Parts: sequence; C-alpha cells; structure tokens
Amino acid sequence: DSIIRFSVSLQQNLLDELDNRIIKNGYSSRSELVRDMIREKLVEDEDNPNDESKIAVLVVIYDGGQRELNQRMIDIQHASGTHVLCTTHIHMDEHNCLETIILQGNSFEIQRLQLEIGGLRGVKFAKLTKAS
Amino acid sequence: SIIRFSVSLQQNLLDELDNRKNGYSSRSELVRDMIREKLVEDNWAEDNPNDESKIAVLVVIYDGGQRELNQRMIDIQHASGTHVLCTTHIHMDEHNCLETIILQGNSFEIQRLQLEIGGLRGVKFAKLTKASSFEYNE
Repeated sequence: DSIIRFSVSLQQNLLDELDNRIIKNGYSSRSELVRDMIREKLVEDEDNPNDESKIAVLVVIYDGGQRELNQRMIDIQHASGTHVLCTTHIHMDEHNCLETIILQGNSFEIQRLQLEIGGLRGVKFAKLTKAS
Repeated sequence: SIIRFSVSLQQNLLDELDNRKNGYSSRSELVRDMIREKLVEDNWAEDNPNDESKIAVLVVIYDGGQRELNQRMIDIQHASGTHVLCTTHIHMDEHNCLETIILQGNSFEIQRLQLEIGGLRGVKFAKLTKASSFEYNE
C-alpha cells in the first residue's frame, strides 16, 4: 500500500500530445497527469462481458496507403464471430480513411474485434460504441 | 514508434485499476485507451470557435417508424453549421433503426448537434465518437 510503479506504452503521437497537455494544464510530470486521469476515469460513465447479442459501431481511422491493412481488418472481422451488418469508407484527407463498421455480437466478440483492429499497424484508432 | 514510461501511484489506486470487472486485456491497454480519451476531450475543450476542422461520428438509434422525426433531425443538422460527410442507415426492427453520421465542423457545433438530436422524442440513443488531429496527422 505504498508507492508502486508500472509501465505504460504509447505511440509517439499520443506521448507528444500527453507531454503537451502536461505543460498546458500545469502538471509537473507524465506520472502525475496519468495518475489524475485514472482517478477520474474510475468514477465516471463497470460492465461485465456477457453472451447477450448487442448492436455496435466501430469507428476506425487508418492509413489508406498501408498495403494489406484492409485485408487484415477483414481477416479479423471474419474470425471475430461478430456479424458485420455493413461497412462504410470515406477519405478524410490525402492519407487517412475513416471507416464505420456496424455489427452485432456478444461482449467478448466485439471487445476482441476492437482490440485486434486497434493494434494493427496503420490504424490510427478503433473506437467502439455499443448499445444492446 | 512505441515509447514506454513509468507511472507512479499508490497500491490502493492500482488495485481499483487492476480489477479491469470489465473485459480488458491489460493495464497498459486500458491506461492507454484512457489517455487517448482524456487527451481528445481536452483537445475538443479548447477548440477555436473559428475551427471547422473537427471530425466526428454521431451514432443514433431512433424510431424509424415515427413520422417527422427524420425531417426534424435533418432540420437540426441543416441549422447546425456542421457538415455531414456521409450518413449510413440500417434497419433494426419496427421501432428501431441505427444511423452513423460522419461529421465535420467546430467541436461545439458538433456537440450541440448531438445534444439537440438526443432530446428529440423517438431518439433512444445518441453518442459521439470524437477524433483529434494529433491522432491521425500522426
């Protein structure tokens, strides 16, 4: 119950923004800001994963010039156990594409899909919105 | 690239984090996703009123069978000043349909659209997915 240290790993872009935020908001260290972030997050809008079918949307921004990236996302979707209702792509700038994936599946399948796609090289982010 | 740094905290706080009760692979992943969300929120919070750069996706679930709800939503969007880049619509059942609205505009115009849409009768669900340039210019 003293002071523990643990390691966190960020992509440069995220780290640089964190560093910028530390300065702008008057924090003294990365450790201090991240610590404050964790206190807040714990107490705001705790859902046990279950077998209930739910409808969900995955918003993905990725590098459209990254070869095989879409194939890999398709591979992950195919094996995810989720039922993809449809996907929509648009070009948001000369490099980036924004894709919305509307799908249904249980908690385990959907969370698994978001994490696997989000961890792909070329994927800027994969943000999940679920309903029920 | 991926940079690793250490976060110092108390065991008591770490223990609450470690629980995830939720389905999360790891601490480092949960903390990272926490950091992303907060940083994006902070970014949107200081947005220039003259900025129309922001990208976002509005996920809406509503009663597709409720007459005039559609036009009501369109009227609101038309008066928002935001720009709709693309809308996708799928039918769930008689009284439910889902819509993903890809938006571009000022952070506060976009948030306003969400709040207005969400307060309409027949709208069951309206959630914003926010994006910041530091996420994808990088």
